[PDB]
Amino acid sequence: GKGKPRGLNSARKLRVHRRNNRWAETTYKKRLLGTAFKSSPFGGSSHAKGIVLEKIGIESKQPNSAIRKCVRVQLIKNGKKVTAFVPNDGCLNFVDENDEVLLAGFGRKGKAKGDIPGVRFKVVKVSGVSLLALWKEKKEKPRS
Amino acid sequence: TRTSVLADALNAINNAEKTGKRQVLIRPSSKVIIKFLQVMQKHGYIGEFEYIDDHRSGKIVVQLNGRLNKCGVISPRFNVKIADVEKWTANLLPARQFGYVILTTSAGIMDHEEAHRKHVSGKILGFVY
Amino acid sequence: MGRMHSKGKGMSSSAIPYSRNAPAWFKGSSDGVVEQIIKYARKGLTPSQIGVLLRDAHGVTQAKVITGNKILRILKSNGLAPEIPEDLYFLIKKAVSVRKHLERNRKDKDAKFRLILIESRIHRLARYYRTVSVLPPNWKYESATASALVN
Amino acid sequence: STELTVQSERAFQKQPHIFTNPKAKANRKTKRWYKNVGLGFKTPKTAIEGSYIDKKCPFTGLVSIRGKILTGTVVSTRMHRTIVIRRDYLHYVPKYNRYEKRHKNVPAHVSPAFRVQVGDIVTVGQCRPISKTVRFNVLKVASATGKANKQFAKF
RNA sequence: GGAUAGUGGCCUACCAUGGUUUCAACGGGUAACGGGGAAUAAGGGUUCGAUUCCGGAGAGGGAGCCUGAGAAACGGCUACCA
RNA sequence: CGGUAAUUCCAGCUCCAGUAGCGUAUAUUAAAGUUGUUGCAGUUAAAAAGCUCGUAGUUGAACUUUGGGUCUGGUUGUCCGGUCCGACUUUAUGUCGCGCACUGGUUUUCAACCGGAUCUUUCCUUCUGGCUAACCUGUACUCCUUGUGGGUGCAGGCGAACCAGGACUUUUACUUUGAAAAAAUUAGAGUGUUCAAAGCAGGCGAAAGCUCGAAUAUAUUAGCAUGGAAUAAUGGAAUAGGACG
RNA sequence: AGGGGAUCGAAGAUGAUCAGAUACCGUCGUAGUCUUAACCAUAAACUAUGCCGACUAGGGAUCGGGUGGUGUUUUUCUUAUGACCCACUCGGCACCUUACGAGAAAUCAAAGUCUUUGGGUUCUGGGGGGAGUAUGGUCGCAAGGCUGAAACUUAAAGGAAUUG
RNA sequence: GAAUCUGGUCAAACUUGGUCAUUUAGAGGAACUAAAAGUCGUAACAAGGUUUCCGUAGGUGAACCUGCGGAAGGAUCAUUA
RNA sequence: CUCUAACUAUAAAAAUCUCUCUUCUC
Ligand SMILES: [Mg+2]
Ligand SMILES: [Mg+2]
Ligand SMILES: [Mg+2]
Ligand SMILES: [Mg+2]
Ligand SMILES: [Mg+2]
Ligand SMILES: [Mg+2]
Ligand SMILES: [Mg+2]
Ligand SMILES: [Mg+2]
Ligand SMILES: [Mg+2]
Ligand SMILES: [Mg+2]
Ligand SMILES: [Mg+2]
Ligand SMILES: [Mg+2]
Ligand SMILES: [Mg+2]
Ligand SMILES: [Mg+2]
Ligand SMILES: [Mg+2]
Ligand SMILES: [Mg+2]
Ligand SMILES: [Mg+2]
Ligand SMILES: [Mg+2]
Ligand SMILES: [Mg+2]
Ligand SMILES: [Mg+2]
Ligand SMILES: [Mg+2]
Ligand SMILES: [Mg+2]
Ligand SMILES: [Mg+2]
Ligand SMILES: [Mg+2]
Ligand SMILES: [Mg+2]
Ligand SMILES: [Mg+2]
Ligand SMILES: [Mg+2]
Ligand SMILES: [Mg+2]
Ligand SMILES: [Mg+2]
Ligand SMILES: [Mg+2]
Ligand SMILES: [Mg+2]
Ligand SMILES: [Mg+2]
Ligand SMILES: [Mg+2]
Ligand SMILES: [Mg+2]
Ligand SMILES: [Mg+2]
Ligand SMILES: [Mg+2]
Ligand SMILES: [Mg+2]
Repeated sequence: GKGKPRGLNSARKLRVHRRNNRWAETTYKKRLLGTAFKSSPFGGSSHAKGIVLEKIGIESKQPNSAIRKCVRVQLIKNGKKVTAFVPNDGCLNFVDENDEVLLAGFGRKGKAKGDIPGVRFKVVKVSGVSLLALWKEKKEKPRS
Repeated sequence: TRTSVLADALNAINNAEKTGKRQVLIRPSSKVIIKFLQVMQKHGYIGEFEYIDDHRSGKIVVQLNGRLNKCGVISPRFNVKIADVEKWTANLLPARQFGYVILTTSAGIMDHEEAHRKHVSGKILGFVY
Repeated sequence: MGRMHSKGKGMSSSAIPYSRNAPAWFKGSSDGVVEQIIKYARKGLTPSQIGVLLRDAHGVTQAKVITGNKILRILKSNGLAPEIPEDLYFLIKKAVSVRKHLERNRKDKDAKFRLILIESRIHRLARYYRTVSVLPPNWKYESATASALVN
Repeated sequence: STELTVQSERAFQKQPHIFTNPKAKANRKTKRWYKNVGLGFKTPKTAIEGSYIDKKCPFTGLVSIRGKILTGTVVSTRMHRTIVIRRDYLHYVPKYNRYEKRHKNVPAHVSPAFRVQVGDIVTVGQCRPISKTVRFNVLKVASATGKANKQFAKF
């Protein structure tokens, strides 16, 4: 019963067999293969500075209709291109395209949160200053 | 094929106890079962039991008194330190007020408390309570 | 109930009695048993045949009970032991018989399968005997020295 | 071993720094020096009466035994004057409270004083290094045959 | 036999054909210096360890070397490459 | 949630949670009995090779000294011995209290609870000398109320009470003990750093110098030494080439 | 590849039905269907239950063997067989009843003896898609088989039962 | 006792080739995901209106259909009326 | 407290479907 070996001298397989089944957990596979280092433009980085190109509106899914004000950006650290979201009401018109913007994660471990298809990342800092600082009227964009 | 006759013995004991019987026929009847049952009996889970010669491996028939609740064998006889005894007692026995982990010692077959007072420890066999 | 090569679980066998010593009514002499054993061996009958014949014809229950020793050991002490143990020799005989049948008629495939089973058993038994060192460690069973040992 | 006339190769194998005087009026065999290696091990008689040289012989040569003592089984004999000993052992993996069969292969150097066959169990001793891999000399073949004692059966 | 401070295919000459491996050798990757340890916690474990201590390695990359008990040194030299 | 009464957006007012901290993001740990050795599922939810043989691996029947008898070392609770604790109060005796707050025999049984030596057709490597440690010595003989309570005492001969040399050592795995496993970290003793994180200090004289320290455990793997003999393996004597003389 | 060539029928040819029907119905008809040696090795190759063990509850029949009948007809007067009837027992496909065990249930006499968690053992799975796809091997003439991902995309897919 | 110089020796480098590894364009092609109010049909879930499903082979705009063997997850646990 | 007998006989065609899914506390 319980079709795994139980003898004293079977240790080997009990290790190596586990060493096989660990390849089922996606977390473990990503960690050993380093897929976070080839794909997923953040090379393990929680934040990256990119240059914004153009401001886009992205539709939403079935139960929710609204134009999410997303934004394209090419990342300095690798040159790849991604799409991010502007995480407050009146902040798209803070971007001022061709601007240094600092991108962070987006709350679902490299996935798409909620009803915004084809995006993976928030936006935190624009022109050095943090976006939430602008939206709270605590600091002002340099406009340089 | 049969591998550890002690496991078969205790499995028959548990099966026949749960059904409420009073006697059990242990078939292979090796030394270790005999010592196990003397330990059992001196603790009291079992009454006056019996061995039978067969010119081959003999047999046991054991009387019960319903005093027992469950027995069992830890078939891969693990090497236990004198320290790791408390680990097995916690993981197997219901509550330390009673219960007995049965292990083979340099002295011989022996329950855990005897092992701790004799300050010896060997390989674990089973658990009864 | 093992029956390595067939899921059959039977237990057809014999339960020899509890009395290790001879039956009280036996009148034959243990020695005379020994001489008839050796003469039947001279006739060439294998120790299984020896035992069955001594059980059928005479009060010989188990030669171990009567003479205090077993038939193959009597033969070995008397120097009539065969070079190949009887069970093994029967395995070779069966295997070569099946081989002859198979080569005679090709398309029979269950014959081939049973031949594979028999070769598995014979390799297994030869391994055992080599470990106990009855056979020479170089004793090998394939096809042609097989046929020679058939002779 | 060195196998039939140790005086074989292009140079002479003299037991180092020992002199047998031709001038001696006895014509004795030779001054075949040796020593008791210690550790309660008896030198074999063939070590004294032998005719080999084996600078690396722990019993007649220059090498000395100290340190570790191992007990293994001969697994390979094919190389000259030297042996390969298998050591099987157990390794306790703690994550499963279990044991793991493992084996190492230790080379060693056998004096001609010793006869070794595959399957023998050998008490071997650590020594001053001999070669790239050899760091041991054989000191006692415990089972010369063991189960190969008997070779026939004639009651 | 040479060379070493000294054992050693360490190297040379002449021999032999051996050595390891499904008990995972060899090869490939490591965003791996190893370790004392850190986080984590019924018990059993999982992950991390660049770094306060211990060893090892390196002073752009490789090689070569004088002095000196001690270096193949680099805030010491020689040469090539960048 | 939001499509005209939005407890979900955006504000105001209240209120919640944490607080000189709180909020994110990517990792990782517990949750996760969703990596399962303890501790997973495999009829249909993912999953049992189409079936069989088979090397390596894994695991593999039962049985070979168990009972008894004694003496005896202790460790526990007995009866408690002396010391004396309380109601009893400013202070002492008695009385009466937990039936003894600390020192004591434990054959009054007792019960364990580990031992040790022993006899059972029952060896504990056993010799080779030591050394005899020890008296079976018994010799000169009793020194002592007559009584072996106890002595000056040396040839056979008591060997584990101890040495120290060869003979052999079946081998292990296992287990207990010990030695080892740097410090720092962890643990944890002591210590009014004003408490604490910490630190390894400090404390005490009457300040006239007199002292307490800087406690301990763990590391599990490999190696070393050591007591054990159930479990598990291996080993003998079968051609006798077997043991002792 | 060689031999056969009845039937039946992928392909094709047809006549219907329909909006279309080169599909289902209807007729003919090639390769195959059958063989002889060699490849192919996949099937819902399903009992969707791996193998070897021990135990645990009641009932019947059934298949193979062997047991005992003062048994029946057998019939050869009578014994012998055979065939039956009974009480068995060992093994096999299974079945019925039940839960006092399990399961999430459907159900299972094993899918029980599993939190009161350890008989011995192999091989598989870790949300669904991507996908048995990409690629490299490897076997095969070919068809293809074994081996075998990832990027990426989603809050479900799925199981059993309940009521409509 | 210098420059210089014979031999080797360690040999970093250099040239041309070969080799493999990784980044890297890459005309074009085949995809796949999300995108739900395009278009052609309606195979599947009921006997899905030809029972489904599997392997294999063929053809077809598409789902598919057909053949040969299977299976019930079938719509039958059942004829010893 | 004795038993095992009945039985029939159909199928032509029917494709598709735009929203809107909303609490249970005494
Ligand atoms: Mg590391
Ligand atoms: Mg580190
Ligand atoms: Mg350092
Ligand atoms: Mg350096
Ligand atoms: Mg630099
Ligand atoms: Mg100096
Ligand atoms: Mg340097
Ligand atoms: Mg420096
Ligand atoms: Mg300089
Ligand atoms: Mg409102
Ligand atoms: Mg608000
Ligand atoms: Mg937990
Ligand atoms: Mg699970
Ligand atoms: Mg399904
Ligand atoms: Mg499924
Ligand atoms: Mg299957
Ligand atoms: Mg199957
Ligand atoms: Mg095997
Ligand atoms: Mg056993
Ligand atoms: Mg430390
Ligand atoms: Mg601390
Ligand atoms: Mg038509
Ligand atoms: Mg057609
Ligand atoms: Mg047709
Ligand atoms: Mg036709
Ligand atoms: Mg398949
Ligand atoms: Mg998946
Ligand atoms: Mg797929
Ligand atoms: Mg491919
Ligand atoms: Mg359903
Ligand atoms: Mg020069
Ligand atoms: Mg339809
Ligand atoms: Mg249909
Ligand atoms: Mg129709
Ligand atoms: Mg239709
Ligand atoms: Mg259905
Ligand atoms: Mg339409």
